[PDB]
Amino acid sequence: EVLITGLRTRAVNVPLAYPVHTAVGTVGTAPLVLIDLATSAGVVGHSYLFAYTPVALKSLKQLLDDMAAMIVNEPLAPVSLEAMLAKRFCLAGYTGLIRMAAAGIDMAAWDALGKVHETPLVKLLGANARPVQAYDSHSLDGVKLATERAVTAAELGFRAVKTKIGYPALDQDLAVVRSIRQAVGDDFGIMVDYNQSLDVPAAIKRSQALQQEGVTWIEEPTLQHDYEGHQRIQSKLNVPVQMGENWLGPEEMFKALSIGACRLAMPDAMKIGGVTGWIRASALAQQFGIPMSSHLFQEISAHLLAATPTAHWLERLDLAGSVIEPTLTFEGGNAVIPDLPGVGIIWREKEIGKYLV
Amino acid sequence: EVLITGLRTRAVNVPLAYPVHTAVGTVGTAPLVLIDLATSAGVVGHSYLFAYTPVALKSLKQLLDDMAAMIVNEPLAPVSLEAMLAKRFCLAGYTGLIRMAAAGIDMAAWDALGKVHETPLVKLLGANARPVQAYDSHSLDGVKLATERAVTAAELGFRAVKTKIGYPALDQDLAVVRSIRQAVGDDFGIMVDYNQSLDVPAAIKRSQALQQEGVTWIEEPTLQHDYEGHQRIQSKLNVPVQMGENWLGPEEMFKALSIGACRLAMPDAMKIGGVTGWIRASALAQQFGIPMSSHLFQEISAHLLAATPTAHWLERLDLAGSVIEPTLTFEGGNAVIPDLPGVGIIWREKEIGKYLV
Amino acid sequence: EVLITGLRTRAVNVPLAYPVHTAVGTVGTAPLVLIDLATSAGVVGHSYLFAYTPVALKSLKQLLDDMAAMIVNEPLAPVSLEAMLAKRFCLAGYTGLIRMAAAGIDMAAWDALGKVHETPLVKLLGANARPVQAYDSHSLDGVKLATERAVTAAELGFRAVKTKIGYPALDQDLAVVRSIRQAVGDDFGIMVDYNQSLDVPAAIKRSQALQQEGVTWIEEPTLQHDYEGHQRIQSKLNVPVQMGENWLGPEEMFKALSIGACRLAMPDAMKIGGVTGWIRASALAQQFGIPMSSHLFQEISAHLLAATPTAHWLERLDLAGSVIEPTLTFEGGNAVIPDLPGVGIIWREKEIGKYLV
Amino acid sequence: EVLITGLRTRAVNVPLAYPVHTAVGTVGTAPLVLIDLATSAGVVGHSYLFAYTPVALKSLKQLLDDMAAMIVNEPLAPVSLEAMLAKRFCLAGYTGLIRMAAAGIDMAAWDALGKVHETPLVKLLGANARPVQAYDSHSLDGVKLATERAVTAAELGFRAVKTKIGYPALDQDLAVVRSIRQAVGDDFGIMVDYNQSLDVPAAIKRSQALQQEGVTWIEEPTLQHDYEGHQRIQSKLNVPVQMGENWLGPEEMFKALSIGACRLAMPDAMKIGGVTGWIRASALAQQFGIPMSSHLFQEISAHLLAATPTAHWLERLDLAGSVIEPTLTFEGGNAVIPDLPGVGIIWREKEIGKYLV
Amino acid sequence: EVLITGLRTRAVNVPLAYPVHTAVGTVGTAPLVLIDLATSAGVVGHSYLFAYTPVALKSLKQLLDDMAAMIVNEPLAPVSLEAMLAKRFCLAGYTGLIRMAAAGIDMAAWDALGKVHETPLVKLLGANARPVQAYDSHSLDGVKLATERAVTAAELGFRAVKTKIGYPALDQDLAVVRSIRQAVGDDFGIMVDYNQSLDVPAAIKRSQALQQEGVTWIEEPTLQHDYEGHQRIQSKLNVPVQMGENWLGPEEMFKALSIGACRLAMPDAMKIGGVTGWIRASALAQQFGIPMSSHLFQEISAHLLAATPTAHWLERLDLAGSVIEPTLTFEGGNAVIPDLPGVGIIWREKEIGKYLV
Ligand SMILES: O=C([O-])C(O)C(=O)[O-]
Ligand SMILES: O=C([O-])C(O)C(=O)[O-]
Ligand SMILES: O=C([O-])C(O)C(=O)[O-]
Ligand SMILES: O=C([O-])C(O)C(=O)[O-]
Ligand SMILES: O=C([O-])C(O)C(=O)[O-]
Ligand SMILES: [Mg+2]
Ligand SMILES: [Mg+2]
Ligand SMILES: [Mg+2]
Ligand SMILES: [Mg+2]
Ligand SMILES: [Mg+2]
Repeated sequence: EVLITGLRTRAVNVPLAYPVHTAVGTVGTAPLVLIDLATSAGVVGHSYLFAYTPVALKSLKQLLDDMAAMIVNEPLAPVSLEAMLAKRFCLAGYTGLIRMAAAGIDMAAWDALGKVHETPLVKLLGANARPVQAYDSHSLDGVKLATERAVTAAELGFRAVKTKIGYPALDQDLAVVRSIRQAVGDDFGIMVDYNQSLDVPAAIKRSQALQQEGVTWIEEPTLQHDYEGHQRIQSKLNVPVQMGENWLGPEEMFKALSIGACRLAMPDAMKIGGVTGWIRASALAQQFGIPMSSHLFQEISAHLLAATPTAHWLERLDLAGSVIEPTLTFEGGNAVIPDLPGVGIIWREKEIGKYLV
Repeated sequence: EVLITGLRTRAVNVPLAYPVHTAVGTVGTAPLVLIDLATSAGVVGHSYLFAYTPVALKSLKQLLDDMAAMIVNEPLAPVSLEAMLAKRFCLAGYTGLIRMAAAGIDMAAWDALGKVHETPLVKLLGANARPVQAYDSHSLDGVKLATERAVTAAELGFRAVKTKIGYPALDQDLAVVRSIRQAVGDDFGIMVDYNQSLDVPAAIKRSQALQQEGVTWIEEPTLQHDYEGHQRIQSKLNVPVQMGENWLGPEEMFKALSIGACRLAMPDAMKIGGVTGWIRASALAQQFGIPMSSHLFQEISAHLLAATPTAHWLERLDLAGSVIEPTLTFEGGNAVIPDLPGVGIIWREKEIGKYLV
Repeated sequence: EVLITGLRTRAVNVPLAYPVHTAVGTVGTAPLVLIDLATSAGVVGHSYLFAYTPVALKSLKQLLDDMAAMIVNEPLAPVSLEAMLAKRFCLAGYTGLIRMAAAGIDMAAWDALGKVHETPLVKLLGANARPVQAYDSHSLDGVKLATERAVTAAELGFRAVKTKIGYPALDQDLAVVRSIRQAVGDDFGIMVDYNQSLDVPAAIKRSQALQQEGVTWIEEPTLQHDYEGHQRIQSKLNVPVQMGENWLGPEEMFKALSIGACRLAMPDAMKIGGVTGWIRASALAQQFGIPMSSHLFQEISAHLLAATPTAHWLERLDLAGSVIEPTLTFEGGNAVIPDLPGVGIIWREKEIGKYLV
Repeated sequence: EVLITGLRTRAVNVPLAYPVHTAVGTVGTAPLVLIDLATSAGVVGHSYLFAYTPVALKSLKQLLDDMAAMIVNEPLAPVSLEAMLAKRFCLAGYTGLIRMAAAGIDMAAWDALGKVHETPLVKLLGANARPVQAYDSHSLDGVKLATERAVTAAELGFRAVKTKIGYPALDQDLAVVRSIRQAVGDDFGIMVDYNQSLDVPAAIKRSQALQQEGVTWIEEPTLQHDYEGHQRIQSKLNVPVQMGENWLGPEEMFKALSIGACRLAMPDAMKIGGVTGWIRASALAQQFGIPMSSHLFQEISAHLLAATPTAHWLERLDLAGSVIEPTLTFEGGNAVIPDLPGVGIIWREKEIGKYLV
Repeated sequence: EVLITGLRTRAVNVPLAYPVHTAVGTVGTAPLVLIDLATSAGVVGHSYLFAYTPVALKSLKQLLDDMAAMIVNEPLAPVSLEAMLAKRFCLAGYTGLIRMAAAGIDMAAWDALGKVHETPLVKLLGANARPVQAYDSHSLDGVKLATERAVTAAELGFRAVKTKIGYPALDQDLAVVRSIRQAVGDDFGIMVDYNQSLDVPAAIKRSQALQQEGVTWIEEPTLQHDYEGHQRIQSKLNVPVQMGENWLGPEEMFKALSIGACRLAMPDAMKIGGVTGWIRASALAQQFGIPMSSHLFQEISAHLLAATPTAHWLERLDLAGSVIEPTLTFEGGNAVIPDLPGVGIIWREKEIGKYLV
């Protein structure tokens, strides 16, 4: 009985705090698609998608625009909407850009549903808000900048940071981790992210060296789809292998956990299938005994982690801060959900116009 | 913010329409614990528990009354409440009667949350109401009564019935199924339930003979906890093995599905862990590719199945109709969710007094 | 040395000979993206993509146009180009629409390389042209039309047809297959396609009944990504399960074959990763002992199957005949590769204008 | 339409730089069979076989001579030729000397096909030439000569060397590795090769000792056909076990990788089945996540590795330098493919006459 | 002490009684290498090899002649000689033609050792002579000839025959088996041989149809090296899959039995590694519970089967009768070992001259 009455998309290329350098390439600004889902109840649901590369940005906006035909005049019932989209895209492939688009709709539909009920999303999911520990996510920064960023994060109350590694030599990876460690002390988390950049033997060699140094987890050591390879790496380590940012739907998470690819998981709220997909992922992580963190999407992930039985860490990487009001706050390194209906995303309407593509 | 302010229980032994004879003993009236969860918002959540045998009825009410103090003044946040109860009962064993008591609290809490938002439970879960196909659940009735009840059900619009089997002779099981089939035709479901009454070899022999007759599924052929034995029985059959009414929590479901015990599942809304546990179960059934039906608890199961990705059948077995208003209806053999906030359970307050233990 | 100098795409919605009705919806005209790859040698490579639904058509063209800048000035070396694209799209997700776009580039690049060498693609791959047996692919046509089309195909020299099944009743599936079989005899192939429309238990029941009738294979009985479910269905059948049209890349094929999902494979030249991906797939099918057929893309698949060690059947389903010259012919039910350089695709330039979106 | 018009073989015993001592025996000169495949296009394909021991040299030449009857007047289509030979030798056993002969034909046929198209082989395979890192392959040289050969290699720009080990005592293996390491520094690869000389327990003991020293890989620790044994050794190591030089066809590689025998592979261009076999192997190594190096045959392996998705190292061991012009060069320790049609093998016709058998 | 003093080989192409037509080509006369092993005790060991195709005949003789120098002056100790040859050929590959050559040496060495001790080979192995049941091995003969030969064999006292199948149509396979069965009755063995001619799905379909007819075993349904495929075929059958004639060494047998490829085995005395290899094989067949028959080599196989714990059938297919005296006899369908020292092979010296290549 509340119906969707409109879908609007805006493509933007927005400025970050610091360019996200990785072992496989740099992201400087962020290409986002901002989504507004109008309803018969007046309220408007807000979400956004991350396109990764500007090469996919227009394509992703166009796909969503064409997908409006499937959702306008449908009831605002995200679980029912998701089943419908899965069926309509059965042939095309309910994965990749299509799935990402479907997840943007889901996230905006749950924001609207929270607004219909004048309640924060975390409460609509049946949970209480609580503070959620966050790590500050950095990049392939070199020794000097990595160490500076770590010090600043520790000063702000974060109890962990993540750096991106996969320099040409193992010794360069180790020099960065060692430098951070000396600056932040032993009682501090140092997560490291390979961004898929190693083959299995190289990953075993580098990871056993990092384990000796002392790191909190080793993220995506090899090609993301190679769950068997991740299992073989994890088999040679005490430190946990972390992955999951690239899982497209809970069905891909299921395949990975079924063969023991990793001891930690970190679904992406977009790629996993939005709120609907996230809650399903949550249930899998619980049964498989996997502590579950987030990947990007810090605004909605604060809510979702509060409803996740094995919640572990929130990834602080603020891609959309230039266009979303800072209603999510951090106190003592913990994310603090705002007391606002739905997700608590309010657009900075005058800023968005600066960045439209 | 909205808080639980009180808990009241009433233990009743209520009359059914027809004693539930099984191969392992018969349930002639139903022992129930009726639950009222008061809240700071003025609304009262309603749920009930089934104690199976009167021997466990007073014990279950006593347990719930002694749990009032742990939930009074807690937020009405069913997911957060479930986590607290799991932790409190870590030592005692969060299973059996304790888990059943937790599930009754969960179901009444979700009823109350629907009421707080003035919305049916199905919509609060993010799904649309839809009619759900139901089968009429009968008992170890003999050829004459079994065939009469089947015809009556078909007359009323049901497209399937379940009968309880496990007579002293296989020939008797087959005689009942044949006489039903003659009276209802080939385009009709006949589910059969062994209620754990056979050892593995006996189950293989009886089930392959039933399979030749044409039945829709074979339910609980052996001891419910023996997942490996259910796997061995399934390995010898084309017809699906059905089980799950006795899983205490989604963790037991996960263990059974992980070894291939069955090709169908039917969780019990109480034993699975209420709404919270059911939603977890539904995620598991989706990933493992298992069509998921309900067991008893028809009032809440109509809502839950509408939010279940692999929803299969609703079991119609009306245990509580003597004390709950008939707001759930059946049309054309489909359950129709009432348009009422929460679950739509309203007590028949003048009838309850008759049945107090 | 030979370089790509440009990329042009045209999005069309083209008329078929007969709408493709499936159990999960119907494809009434075909949305295609036509690709022209210009090179420094003067020759132009041609390929096309199938977008399945018009909803994805503009998005796919947009994506390819935004990929021009990454391939312009690169060498015309399809293997090296594929590696570059895999790396560039590591973060976004090298799957779904992105992977499909990469595959269209690959197919046009191999067409261009054949042209550079003035040699049919089959010979450039190191194989001899040979006729390849083809089946004529029909749709959810009903008893009358299905039987007519089967007779017509048999009259024309085809030795097999495929029909789409998954009618509301199993009896209807069986009625269609029986009426075909009566019209064509026992010495004729009848493949059947469920287009992912059944859950595992339903697929076991329907498939064992079809198996009694005599069918050649059962294609995509359940959700395409559910390899474990396809294994469970295959485990109950003598007839081969066929799948693979929905594998995105050889890595998905490898996962499916590694767990015994099917006893036949049919990769899609676009989803498998073009020629580059097809040749990989062919190596896998050889080792796993899986006879390998094609899915759509008949123009290029005739070349590719001639270089496939376990080549089985070519699927005749002419999606692009309204815009491509009929240089591929069929004689005695066998596809005959034209003696033209590259793939032998030549555009009907005056027809394309009619169908532009 | 280009046909094979002749096959010529020449058996030679040619001089090496240094005798190849192994733990299982010494190779001084090299017994080779030189193969010329004449064609209707005028061009002549060149390849060679390595016979390992002079005991097999005449046999291998005679077999090829008798195999001429199967290939003369056939089309120059290596993939089609390979399928034909596999069928004709189905009964005899398409392995061993037979398979080696078939691979010599394949390698010469692809050289001819490159020549027909006036293009280097790497380009005909769809890839770009790039430099490929090479290690210099030495022998069971003792401490003094091993150290001298390593120093000379490092001076020439090689970044790794391989020594052959399996001296009577483990301490002798370790003394050689230690001496090299001191001479070349920590940032240098030291590969070691056992040449099948240890049983599994001895291999676990010696390899864990070598791992402590620091080596790059441990090659063929036990009997080559014992894939289970290799798996058991690899299970006790962090350092990768390398094998594959003895795989006769991709089918043997498949069997080894299916059970986890090794974390690195190094097919032999002859034994694996030539170019055709190599490309199939390439596809397997990619899926199984195995970095893939070459074994001998440096001339063609430079081409092949440039088309191998998981390319790792080229083995520099110049068996045929006395009879093939040095068109393959090494710059900075990288092999540099010559810009010549086909493989770039040109016979030293006046030298061949010195070495004929 | 007793030493080998010389080796002589003669390559012959000998006439059979009836060309051996198979689904994969036909063997019209037999190419054999006849072996004479001279010793310091005055006695000469005799054996022969089968080269399958004349293409390999000269190569095999050449190889053996070039192996004379490695065995001359070695002790006549077949086990110690086999170990030496395995080590010498470690690099070349102790398989295929090389392994076959080693096996001919082994068989002639055991013949010589029987002669040294003046005792039949069976007694030297520690067993008693006994008659061994034999089947008469026929070819792809057609309904008329197949049925004639079956009757002739039954008339002579054989209790089973083998026919070669794999005609273009399954109906033809079935027509041949039915016409045999009609002519010989139900109390008679009909073995069928596919000679590797079918892919796995084709083999499942053909074999289940043959199984309905009643056959004794199904031999080599698919590619001989594909043990996993033979397992998949066996998994669908009640009738036993038979294989093993193509195992090169007991190590290949071990790999096949380890994965459940077959429920019967039939090693070839030459390919399995002669007497030495056969005795190893017999130990494996015993442990794995596999009834073990012979393949060709009837003269020596009668001795070997008498020492085989799970001895099943001797294959009567007399390849060498044109050049070996008929000292092996058949009575009542059983092979009778002659009372002669060693194997009982005596050359027809005046006939050999007729058949020299
Ligand atoms: O931050 C991450 O974990 C990831 O590497 C990303 O940047 O998308
Ligand atoms: O619980 C029951 O009464 C029975 O086992 C059922 O399935 O309905
Ligand atoms: O894609 C299709 O239209 C169908 O599934 C087929 O197999 O042809
Ligand atoms: O060099 C090698 O890797 C191998 O041992 C050989 O010499 O053939
Ligand atoms: O080798 C053969 O001729 C045949 O395969 C047999 O079993 O006899
Ligand atoms: Mg990451
Ligand atoms: Mg029951
Ligand atoms: Mg299909
Ligand atoms: Mg080596
Ligand atoms: Mg045979």
